[PDB]
Amino acid sequence: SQIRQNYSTEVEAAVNRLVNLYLRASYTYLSLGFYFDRDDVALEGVCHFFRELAEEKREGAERLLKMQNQRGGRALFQDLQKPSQDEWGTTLDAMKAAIVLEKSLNQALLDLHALGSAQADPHLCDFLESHFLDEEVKLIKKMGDHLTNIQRLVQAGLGEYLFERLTL
Amino acid sequence: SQIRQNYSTEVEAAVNRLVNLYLRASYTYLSLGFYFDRDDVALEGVCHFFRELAEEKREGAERLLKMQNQRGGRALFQDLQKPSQDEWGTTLDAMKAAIVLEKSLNQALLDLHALGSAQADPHLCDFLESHFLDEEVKLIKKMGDHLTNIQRLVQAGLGEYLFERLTL
Amino acid sequence: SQIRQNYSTEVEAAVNRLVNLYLRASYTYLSLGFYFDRDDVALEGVCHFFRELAEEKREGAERLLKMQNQRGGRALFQDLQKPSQDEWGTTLDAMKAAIVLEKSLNQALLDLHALGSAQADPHLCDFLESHFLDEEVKLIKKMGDHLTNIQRLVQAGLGEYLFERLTL
Amino acid sequence: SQIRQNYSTEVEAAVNRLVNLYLRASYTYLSLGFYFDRDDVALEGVCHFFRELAEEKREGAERLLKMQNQRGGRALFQDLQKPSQDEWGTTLDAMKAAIVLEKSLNQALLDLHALGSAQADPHLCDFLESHFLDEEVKLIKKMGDHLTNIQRLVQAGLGEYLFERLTL
Amino acid sequence: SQIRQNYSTEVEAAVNRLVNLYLRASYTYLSLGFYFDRDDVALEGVCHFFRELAEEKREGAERLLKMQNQRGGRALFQDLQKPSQDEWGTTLDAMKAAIVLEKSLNQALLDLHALGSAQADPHLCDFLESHFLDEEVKLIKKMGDHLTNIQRLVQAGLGEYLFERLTL
Ligand SMILES: CCCCCCCCCCCCOS(=O)(=O)O
Ligand SMILES: CCCCCCCCCCCCOS(=O)(=O)O
Repeated sequence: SQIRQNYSTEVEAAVNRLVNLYLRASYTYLSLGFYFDRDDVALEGVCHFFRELAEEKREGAERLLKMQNQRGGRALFQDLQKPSQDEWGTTLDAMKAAIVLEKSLNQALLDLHALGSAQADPHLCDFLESHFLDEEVKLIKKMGDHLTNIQRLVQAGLGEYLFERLTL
Repeated sequence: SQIRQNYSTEVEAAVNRLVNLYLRASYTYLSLGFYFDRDDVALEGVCHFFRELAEEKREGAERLLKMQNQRGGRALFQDLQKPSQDEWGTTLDAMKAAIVLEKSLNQALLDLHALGSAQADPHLCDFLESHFLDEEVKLIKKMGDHLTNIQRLVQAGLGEYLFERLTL
Repeated sequence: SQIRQNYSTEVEAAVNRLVNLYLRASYTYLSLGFYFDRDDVALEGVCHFFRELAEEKREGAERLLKMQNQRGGRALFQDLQKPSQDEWGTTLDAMKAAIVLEKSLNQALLDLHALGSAQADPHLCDFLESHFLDEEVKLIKKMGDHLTNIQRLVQAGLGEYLFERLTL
Repeated sequence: SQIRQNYSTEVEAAVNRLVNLYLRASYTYLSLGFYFDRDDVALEGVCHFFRELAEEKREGAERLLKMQNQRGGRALFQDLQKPSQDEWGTTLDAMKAAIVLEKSLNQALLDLHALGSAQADPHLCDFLESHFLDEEVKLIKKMGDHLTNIQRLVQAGLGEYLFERLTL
Repeated sequence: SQIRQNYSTEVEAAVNRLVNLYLRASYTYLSLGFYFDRDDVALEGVCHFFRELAEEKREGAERLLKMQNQRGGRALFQDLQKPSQDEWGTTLDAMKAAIVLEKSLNQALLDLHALGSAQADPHLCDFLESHFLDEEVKLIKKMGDHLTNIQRLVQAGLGEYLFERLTL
């Protein structure tokens, strides 16, 4: 590419894998969101929480794709695997699966940052710090808070209703 | 009628029966609404939920009556039977009876649509789709959601209070 | 009822009968209104006059139902008989039937007031005076005025058109 | 056509015929409108009623033409026959001829819908329901109302003046 | 008195007794209100509910006093006995005592009305109907509603908190 400068093939490839990870995450949240929209689950605040995360993850993928092009790398898309579950259980189960998901994304961001540092790619480092690293830390903190409040509330049916009504 | 065109006697008659069904439903909701207004029941959000439905059902009847005249059919009114109950029990009992009621209305709409299709009456089909079919589906979904949340909340007294306060 | 005070069973029952009378009246006006909406009758001002009365009568029933609950009485609904006619003839015929109807309602209000006085129920008396007695007197006066103008106008077709156009 | 999908030659041709019918109708209303503008007829409200219908019918033709192109069909125009009359008599005569005209259009819409259903063309069905079927039913109802009021008014000269002044 | 007309000594005296009853009631509500303001009770919504009633009852006394002067009667004040309790227990206990109190006031209003009717004093009757009778009925209905919801909520501590938070 006429514009490519200091952009390793290793980072280029890892960025493509990270796009797949973010779209997979977006797909997982779409599934979570619509599960809580079922008439036999019916937790609107939980549905909205997860639908908003689906959107955030899709936007993360787009930011990575934009950056890939800015650096002269080439987007390569792969199949997107379906989410790990068809049904997501309680709000507690769902929030637990979500924090596991976010931790996996965070670890992928950290690995990518380590790769960038090894490749001496300061633009990539800045990119990850500016748009991802603190976003993830904040989100994981929030999910941790939610998990603590959910568990505090487990009269489990009553607790699930109240959390959705008064927190989400 | 000078204006009547492609409007079968079968549809005309079924429309009159459907008006009776909708007014009966409106009457049932009036009864439900005032039951929850009793000093010994006292659930204002439940009262309002049912009173609003009484109004919706009456408006459905008026829309059918207007349409009947538009097609050159003739409104024929019949006695309106009183609701199936004098007292409606808990919010749960009431919501259960309401979803049964809505399903019966929905089935009547579906039968009328099938009749219209058999009579090749596309204006009637459009009329039912535009003003009734999706309305019913949405309402039944909402009642299903409510039922799930109500059952989740059954400390039954506490649950009934909280649902009325925080959902209705 | 924990709140019931100075509210006789006789008044409670008569209030329930009066609700039935008001809903019957509302039903009668719904029928009148849609009759004048027929393409072969087509008197929009007459249709609107009666449709508005249907609404007023329904609201009267709701006021009675609200009052019943306020006093600790219990609403009991009964079958609603269909209106006395399927077709209502001329504006004159219709207005004549309407004033007969209103007189019957007025007489029921007067009987209820007499019952309340015999039961020494001053809250009921105030209720009837504030919300019904003068309303009826005013409405009956208006119908009387209309009847006089209608009869004055009977070239009967011309007269019916002009009354609907210039008065209603 | 590169875009044509599920659009039968039968429907394409019937749509072209329907365009001819709508333009013919527009032409008929133009003639009616200007007849009532004659100094020896002079009924401005009748003139305006028919001129507005001429415009509506032309717009119907344009909607059909637009739809034809959207589906990849090809507009084919044919000669437009002149209206059935040069002079249109009374408002009554004119309104009678208009309702006959609208019924013929309505029947053509119904036939086209039946053709679409036989050809399993759901886009065409939606198109007819959304833009034509209820429009026709409403218009025919209105003309029926007018006819009833006109006939009620037949002192025929006086009646024709009053209808034009107070209704149109 | 130069203005006194149709105002019996019996009514005059009963009006003075009723003023004492209303001020006693105001005093009782002042006590209730400040009890719920105690640091070891601490239910702000209950405190406010009763403090507002103290004000309403004082205003009732002033209206009676104004009316007494309007009729040419003479205000005579008597000692005001302290409330029946120093401490008022739970919200439930308090609301129960309040409805007993309101019923006693209502009965006094009814007795006064009966006296007025026996004395053929229509101004007094109008006065009681306009300013007191429906006010009492409404208040008693509300207290009945509250009692039902309170009892529904009795985890008694949790229930008392939730009622104060979500209803009062
Ligand atoms: C325009 C009034 C027509 C009423 C027709 C009479 C049927 C009564 C059915 C109950 C209506 C209950 O309606 S509601 O508005 O009170 O909920
Ligand atoms: C955009 C014009 C297309 C006209 C097509 C020519 C057909 C003429 C039919 C009369 C139109 C009468 O139309 S009107 O507007 O005068 O009432």
